[PDB]
Amino acid sequence: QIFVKTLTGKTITLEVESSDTIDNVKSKIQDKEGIPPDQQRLIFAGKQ
Amino acid sequence: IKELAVDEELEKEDGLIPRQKSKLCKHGDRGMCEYCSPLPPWDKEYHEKNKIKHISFHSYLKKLNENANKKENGSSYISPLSEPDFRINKRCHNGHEPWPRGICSKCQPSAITLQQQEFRMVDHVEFQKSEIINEFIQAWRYTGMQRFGYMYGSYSKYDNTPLGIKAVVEAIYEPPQHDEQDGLTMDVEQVKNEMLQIDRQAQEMGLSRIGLIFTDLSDAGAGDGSVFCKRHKDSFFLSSLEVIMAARHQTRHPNVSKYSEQGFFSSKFVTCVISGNLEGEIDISSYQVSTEAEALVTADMISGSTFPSMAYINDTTDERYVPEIFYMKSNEYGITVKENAKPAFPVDYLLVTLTHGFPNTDTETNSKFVSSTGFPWSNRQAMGQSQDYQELKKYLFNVASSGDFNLLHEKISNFHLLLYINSLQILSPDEWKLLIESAVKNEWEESLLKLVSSAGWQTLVMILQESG
Ligand SMILES: [Zn+2]
Ligand SMILES: [Zn+2]
Repeated sequence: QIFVKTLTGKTITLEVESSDTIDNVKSKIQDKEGIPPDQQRLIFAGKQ
Repeated sequence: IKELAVDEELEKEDGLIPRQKSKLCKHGDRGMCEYCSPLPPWDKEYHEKNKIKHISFHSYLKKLNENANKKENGSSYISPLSEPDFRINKRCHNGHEPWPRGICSKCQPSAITLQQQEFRMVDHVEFQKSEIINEFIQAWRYTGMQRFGYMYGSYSKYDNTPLGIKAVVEAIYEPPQHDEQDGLTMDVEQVKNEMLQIDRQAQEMGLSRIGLIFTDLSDAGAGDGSVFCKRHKDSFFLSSLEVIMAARHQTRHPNVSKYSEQGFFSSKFVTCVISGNLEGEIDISSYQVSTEAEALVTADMISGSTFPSMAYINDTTDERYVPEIFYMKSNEYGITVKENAKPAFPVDYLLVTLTHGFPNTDTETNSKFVSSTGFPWSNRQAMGQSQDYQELKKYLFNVASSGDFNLLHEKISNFHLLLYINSLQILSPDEWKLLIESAVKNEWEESLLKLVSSAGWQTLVMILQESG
């Protein structure tokens, strides 16, 4: 004719937010982004 | 305080991105729930969808205005857009009043995480003519050594990047330097004394020194191949010695901003380099430096290393306290967290990229400086194009001793020709200011006849005819 009562407790979280390895950024630089319409980029030649 | 005319126009426009109705929308036609709401211009998810790698700083100014100004009272107008400082406050607001005896955590510079900048000041550098920079590479084709220059230009809006400013250049000035096959190094005192008088004539012509260029070619065999490929993914993007020259040039030219507490922030300066592509050509590329970490530590702690990708970190001598620099890299087995307890940290991380390009030849708004681009430049003493008044009989001559005004005014709009005339200061400064304004602006026909009727232009063609 009796009872059992017990509560609980929690811990939410911690974070660091660590990212961006160096090998991904070196590949991130050597690319293209697009050029409007007529914004050619050119070639050039010389030094015969 | 007053900012630039281009900077105030980007602030007034919101730059919102409209969206259309979708299947996922459950609301009515006269509304928007979340899927057809107006998109903010600072969301990086829309940026990398169209392969834009940065968030267009005027929109980054808007994403911090939402954090500064809120719906609550506030009553502050803080606008926290300032340069983050790594120097040590001496007063320190505590009991450790000298730094020789005492330092706590509220004045100690924190460990640099090396996070990349997500916003760039200049979003897209553009040029005026392919014949302008063709003379710059032609300087290398005659003496075989590297060159140097400074780019004068202006700014305007850019509609491709959402809330972005594009960089326009008009002419390139070369300072007197000592060339060398490996690299180059000139005196900063004679350049600064020479650049002071060029800034005088740039004010009336509407020009500003906002860029610089330096060449790096290393020709392979002068036959089928154009140049070697020095800068690639495995090699360095920018050498650490040229990071120092790029950092001092941005600190000398600040950008005025009302949102900053000091009055100046987010310098708009471009550094372009001629290096060549991977396969076969001499295609150029440009990157500018980062403001968040690199722009302030260059006053005290940047030291040169033997590696072009990295730069050495020196030691503290009683005032120059530096924090530890960390970055992530892969080990021999896996990918690990920050390892750097070692000097010679890389400097390619602290560079943000730009998109260079040349406009179409069929149409433009204006070009404003295409006269010949074949006149001998002012400080090209290594090349043979450094002539005296013998060139003025060959270049313009008031063509065939009786020139038509449609063929005479087209030659007078050159940048280096007008900068060579006023150095002799034959004309009055009032008549010279209307001379350069006639050559650079439209409806010039009524004012060109005013120049030929003046006695100063008559004395210029008379003193040229008797001389060789
Ligand atoms: Zn909706
Ligand atoms: Zn302190």
